[PDB]
Amino acid sequence: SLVQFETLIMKVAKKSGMQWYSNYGCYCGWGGQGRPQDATDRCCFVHDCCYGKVTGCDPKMDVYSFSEENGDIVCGGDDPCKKEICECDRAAAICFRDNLNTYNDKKYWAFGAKNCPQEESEPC
Repeated sequence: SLVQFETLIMKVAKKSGMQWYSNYGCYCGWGGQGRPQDATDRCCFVHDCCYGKVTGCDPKMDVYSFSEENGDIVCGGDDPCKKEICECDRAAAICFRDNLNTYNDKKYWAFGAKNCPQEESEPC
């Protein structure tokens, strides 16, 4: 679920997804259009694409299970579809952590739609 995604971001990236990634660039936040603007933005683009490929369950409300072992986030459960949702969120959380070096809210927060033309929308 999205609440779990927020949890993973805070666990892995040690940041609040709501407060740092809810309206960044063209893709960080609900939906998206145009070109991913930077590393962080592409992380979001990929996450959106990942959710878009999940069939059989709901990435927004379904709850998945995970544990922490060998210093990582391990997605589990007996439901392959829910495990897939967890993998999407896990990958995005790590991506945000790994690209904190270039995170730039001053340039990319509330970027604007004109800067994210529908004609430049990169396909998954």
